[PDB]
Amino acid sequence: KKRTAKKNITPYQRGIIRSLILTLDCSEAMLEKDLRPNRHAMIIQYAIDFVHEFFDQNPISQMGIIIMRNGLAQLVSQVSGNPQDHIDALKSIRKQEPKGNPSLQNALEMARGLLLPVPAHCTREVLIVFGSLSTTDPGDIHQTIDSLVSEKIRVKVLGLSAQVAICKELCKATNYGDESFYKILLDETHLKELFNEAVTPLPVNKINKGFTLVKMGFPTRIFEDTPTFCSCHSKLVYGGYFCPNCHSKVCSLPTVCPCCDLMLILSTHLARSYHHLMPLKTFAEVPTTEKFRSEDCFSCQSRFPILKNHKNGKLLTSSRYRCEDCKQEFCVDCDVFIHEILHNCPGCESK
Amino acid sequence: MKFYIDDLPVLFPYPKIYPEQYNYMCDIKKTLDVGGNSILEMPSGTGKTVSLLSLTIAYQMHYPEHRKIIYCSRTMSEIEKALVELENLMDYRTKELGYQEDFRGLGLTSRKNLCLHPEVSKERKGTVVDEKCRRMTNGQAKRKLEEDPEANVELCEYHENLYNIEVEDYLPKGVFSFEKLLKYCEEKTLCPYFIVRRMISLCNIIIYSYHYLLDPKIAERVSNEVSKDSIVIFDEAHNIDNVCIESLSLDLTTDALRRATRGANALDERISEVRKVDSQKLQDEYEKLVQGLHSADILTDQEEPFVETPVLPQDLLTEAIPGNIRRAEHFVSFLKRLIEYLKTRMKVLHVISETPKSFLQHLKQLTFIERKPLRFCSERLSLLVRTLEVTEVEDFTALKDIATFATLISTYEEGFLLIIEPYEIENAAVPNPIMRFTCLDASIAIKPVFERFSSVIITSGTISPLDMYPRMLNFKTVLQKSYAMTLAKKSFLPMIITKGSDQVAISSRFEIRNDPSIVRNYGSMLVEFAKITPDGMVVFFPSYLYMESIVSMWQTMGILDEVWKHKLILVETPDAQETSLALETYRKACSNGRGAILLSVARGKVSEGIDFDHQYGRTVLMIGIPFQYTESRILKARLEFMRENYRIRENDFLSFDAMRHAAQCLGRVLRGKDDYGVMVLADRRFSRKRSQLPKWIAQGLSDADLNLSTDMAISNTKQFLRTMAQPTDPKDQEGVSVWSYEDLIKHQNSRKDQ
Amino acid sequence: SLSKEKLLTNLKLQQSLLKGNKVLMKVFQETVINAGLPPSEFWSTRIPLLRAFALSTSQKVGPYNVLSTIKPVASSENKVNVNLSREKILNIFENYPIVKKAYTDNVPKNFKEPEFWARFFSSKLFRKLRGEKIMQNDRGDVIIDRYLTLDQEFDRKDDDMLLHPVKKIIDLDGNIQDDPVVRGNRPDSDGTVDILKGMNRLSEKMIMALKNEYSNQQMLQQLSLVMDNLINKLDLNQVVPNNEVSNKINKRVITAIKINAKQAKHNNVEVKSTLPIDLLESCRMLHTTCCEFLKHFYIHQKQASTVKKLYNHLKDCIEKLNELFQDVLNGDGESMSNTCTAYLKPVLNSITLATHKYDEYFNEYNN
Ligand code: SF4
Ligand SMILES: [Zn+2]
Ligand SMILES: [Zn+2]
Ligand SMILES: [Zn+2]
Ligand SMILES: [Zn+2]
Repeated sequence: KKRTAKKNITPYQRGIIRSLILTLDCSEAMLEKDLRPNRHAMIIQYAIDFVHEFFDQNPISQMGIIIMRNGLAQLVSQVSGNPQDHIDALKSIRKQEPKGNPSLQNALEMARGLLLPVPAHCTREVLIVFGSLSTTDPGDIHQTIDSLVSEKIRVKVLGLSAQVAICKELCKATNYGDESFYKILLDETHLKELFNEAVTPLPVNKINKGFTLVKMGFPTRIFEDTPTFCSCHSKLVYGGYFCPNCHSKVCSLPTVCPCCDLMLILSTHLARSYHHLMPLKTFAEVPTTEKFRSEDCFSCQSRFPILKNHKNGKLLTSSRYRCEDCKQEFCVDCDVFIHEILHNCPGCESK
Repeated sequence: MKFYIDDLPVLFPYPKIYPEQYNYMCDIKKTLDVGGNSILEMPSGTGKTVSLLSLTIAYQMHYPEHRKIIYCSRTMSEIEKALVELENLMDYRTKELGYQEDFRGLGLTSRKNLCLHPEVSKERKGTVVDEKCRRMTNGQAKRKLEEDPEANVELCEYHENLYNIEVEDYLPKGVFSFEKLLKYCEEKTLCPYFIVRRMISLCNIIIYSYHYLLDPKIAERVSNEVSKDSIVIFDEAHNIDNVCIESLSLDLTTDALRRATRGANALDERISEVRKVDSQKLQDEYEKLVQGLHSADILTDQEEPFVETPVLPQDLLTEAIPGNIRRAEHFVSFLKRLIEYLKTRMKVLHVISETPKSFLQHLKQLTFIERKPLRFCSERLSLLVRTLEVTEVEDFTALKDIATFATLISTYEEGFLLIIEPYEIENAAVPNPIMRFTCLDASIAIKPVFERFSSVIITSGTISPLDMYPRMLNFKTVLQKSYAMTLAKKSFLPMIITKGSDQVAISSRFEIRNDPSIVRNYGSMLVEFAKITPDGMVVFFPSYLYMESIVSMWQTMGILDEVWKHKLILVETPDAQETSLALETYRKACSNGRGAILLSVARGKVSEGIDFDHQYGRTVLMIGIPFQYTESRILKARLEFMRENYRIRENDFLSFDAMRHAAQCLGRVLRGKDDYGVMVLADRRFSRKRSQLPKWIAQGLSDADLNLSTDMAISNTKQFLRTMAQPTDPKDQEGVSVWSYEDLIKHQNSRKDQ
Repeated sequence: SLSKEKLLTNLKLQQSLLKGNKVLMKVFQETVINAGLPPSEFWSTRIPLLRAFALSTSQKVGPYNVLSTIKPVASSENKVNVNLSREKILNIFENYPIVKKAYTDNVPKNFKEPEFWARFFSSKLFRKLRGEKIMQNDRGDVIIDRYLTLDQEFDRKDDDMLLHPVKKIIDLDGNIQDDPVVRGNRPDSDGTVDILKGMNRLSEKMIMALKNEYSNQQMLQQLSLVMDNLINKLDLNQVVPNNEVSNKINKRVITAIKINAKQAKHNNVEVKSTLPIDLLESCRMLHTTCCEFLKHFYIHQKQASTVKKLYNHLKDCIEKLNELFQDVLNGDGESMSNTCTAYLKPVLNSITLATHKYDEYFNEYNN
């Protein structure tokens, strides 16, 4: 009795840069009573969580937020790389209440307009949190979908408790045909993990596309305190960074230089990327009676191994889920922790 | 794939397979081995058409004998369905084999949907278009044109180009579906109708509606070249008997009788003027009568036959003169007496029904006109008109109506039954007496084909029970098998919503009327479904008047406003054209964003042939259970015949018919196994019928889902929709219910050869 | 729909956006009204804002519900201008030409606000929607009745304009009866059929308005063993564990640490002349955007003359700020002038470096 992914078969490519434009759904449907406060409040709360998470794991991307009220798509946060703006925008929205019908077509068109400036190496995306069971379009939709797939704009949507044919067509269409991206939910926890899996970059099997070197430079922190002075918000700020080339102060960020317009990063962002590129082989669960290995943990020192012949208890299993390449044991907690938070396998590091 | 049936290469066009399809192939081949009928209920959830055509094509192209295949789908809609699917099969077969095709297979419907002549086809009523094409290209107007080059005679000229090139040869090589046929024959400016009609002598496999098989008035040109031995397939055969009956019944209304009076007067004028001009030809035709039935030009008619032969195809016809009727004026007088007797018998006070023999004797009493002369009236009138070469038929439509009536009532006996209803009680006490005439025994119309052909099939996704048909149609079978939907998942949720929120038994049985409890209950049901299901929903009211009243007074309430707020409404209306338009907009909306509701009638045209795929149908309904006896006693009379002739009681037959139509409605909402969809019902009486349903429906209908209230219904369907939405694709449980490419069938059942 | 030159030339749109933000109009004018920048390039920086605004604008709402609803979901507020009054009426107009025409014709006289809509209730909301009123309130008068008569045949001709030759899968027409010439029976009471045709017609009109598309080793082990022994050799006198040993060494360690504590403490994680502070802030924003345009252009490249104009302007700005510092030192004295110089040091350095870099590149190109 195990619930594990068999194997990862695109551990070669992902979209590391991103520009994901999450589009919420604020329309009369979202006011029904299936999720604890409503659909809407729970949705926005989880949206905040996802914003934090996504801007953590992909700390070099941008993001924009879009609502769908009264059949209109009203941008509530410009495509920007500072999580706090989007966070505040969502805060503001959550106190406002939905109305009108969701105009999927308008939101789609607004996005396609929005992502034009994003350069070729950056990758586009949208994430429709579609909640209702209808749309209300002021135009042909398949027209838009065709324009989309022409502009190389992958789309993933998370329907609420139903399946809508057009959305299924939409996901199947933009994502190079390979349909896996219209996942819809059946529980709140399912919803949390839905957003979580939306956080990561997105491979399926990438067509051979243009791969391009991108100019960027790293800043150096500043020293003085009273000389507070800023060139990205025109304030007094007690000390920040210096563009190596533009050579002007910039308040703390991985932002783009507001003088000479080149990307700024430290490295730790690149480190996050590295973590996403080449993950580990999924740790194997050791055979119950065939292990005969050390009775402890390895990374930690846990005493949860077996019980040695106990009718049904020992017949159950032997908590020895052990990674492959280092071939050392690890208790369940250690394996969960390694594969979730820190991806340097303890033993596999040491040799 | 290319597997074997122990002798037969099978070029099944798909990599996958289905298990039930494989059983279907095995059993249908087993049937074709040994001459039988062997009705077979294969759920429409699979592809019955692909299995049928693949196996039969392979059989015909592998053995050397059964060179021809006849496929009778119920309506031209399913005709072109079979055609397009067959075309795809053929392309696959060539692709896998190269070119070993030499194959032609053609659809065959009618002029109205085929005549390409612009002005001609601009006409609406099919009869008129038929007449126009007849005149424009007849054996006579051509002579008028050629001998007398003049503006009087024109021509489609499509018939002419056919005469030039097509009747030496055939269309290139394709199994032309009507889209392809129309495009091509428009390019090469041909007349598709005559093309296929003449082509019948060469098509390897033919597809045509039931009427062309059973309606004797058009099932005349059956040229035993067509089969003489062929393998014959009835797809969607659950509505056979009613097709037979409707092919043999007949209506009469005093107004048409007066029309016939006018036509007879016009006939007197025509005969007067022509005999003033030319009568020697009329005497020549008298001689051609006195020699015999004039088959030399009453039958050897490339374009002539005017009044069809409503009697069975010439079996029940004599060949001598109609005695005194040889005189045209005599014949007109005969029809005069006939129509007047019909009028006076029509003025009868109240309902009266008689055997044809009884009515015949009564007429003899009032006017001693004998049966034998009477029978010949049809061809007599027709060839007389040909001798008259009239310029129009509209004046003679009532005349041919009366000719048909005379021929029928003078030919058959002890199976039919007259009835003279003086009015329509729905607007009772008004002048509208109808001389309704109908058959009772469905077997009469079929009997000739079961006599002619040897190996026949019966197939539908709905037939049940599989014994009523041997009873009614009186035919011998071999394999009466039903197939079970082996599914690795639920895939659809039959329910029986007997009690609304008020926990009150509901139906349409009470009346055809209002009872605001029932109305509000149904409206609540409909609107909550409209809230819950995604795009695409259907309903099936039991009868049209029912829908009219119900929706009218739904609009009375605000109920329709809510469903408007969610989805689209697309009603079903009697005119076919507007119906088609509405239906296509329904499809266009379903595949678009906005959900759309189409509400139609179970007995109606919509359920007959239209299909409802994944998107286009999620949650059918059955508001009430369809029953007929709302109207008058023709069903009562037929049921009387049923009870006396077959050991079947009234309510048994009525329930059987109702569940027949219910299953036919329900089966439409699935196409493959990837599809899915709720299939609710709604009435108290449904709960006890759970066994009448076809097997594969019954399996999914567990016991616990009976007489559910609307509320638990909504709960369950919500859970369903969510669960099915999941990508539950283990793909290893699908090795159980898909029998993957070339192997799992091979392995599994080559071992199961036990 | 949105193009770089299009937004560049969308002068009315640009001025609308000027009205959009006080900060925007301020920076723009001080880049313009101060004899500074042509608006063209100024927007050439700000293009995404323009695109966003434009899209946020021309956003036609759907037809659909509200369109319909405007006949169904709108049966209560018999008061004055109800919900979405102008919005609802325009939805009506796009939804039904007849009402728009009647209202227009009844502008010069007979106000369509109260009395127009009152009579409209009866006339239309009986005509459309529910059953034939026929009797009862037949207020459908004058323009109402006229438009009724019109709309009849109008919807007729529309329906006429709707008939496609539907693809022969669905063709119920050719499907029914147009195979044979048969004789059946039929038995399954006027009005309301029109209701059904009404809903069909409404829906189809809606959909069509949407299809329109509008040492190592040895010594290593040796020392190791030595230590191992020493350990094993009792020892480990934690008393002897240094404590601090040399009081001097101890002191030195403390010195190092207090030095570092002081230095890192110097990190205290408020200008005087608020008006001059704001003025200097404006100057910084100005010089920042000016340099922004250069460091765009000086990188990118054939518009050399544009770069020349930018460079001359930037040198002018540098001299301007030099004079600004001179005036600040003159008036505010030194301490305030010192604070200003501190506030402007980074930007000043950046622009000076840009000037020097341009001078170097210009010398390289010339020599
Ligand atoms: S078959 Fe030819 S002549 Fe006859 S109706 Fe069709 S197009 Fe006209
Ligand atoms: Zn700043
Ligand atoms: Zn810079
Ligand atoms: Zn551990
Ligand atoms: Zn390891």
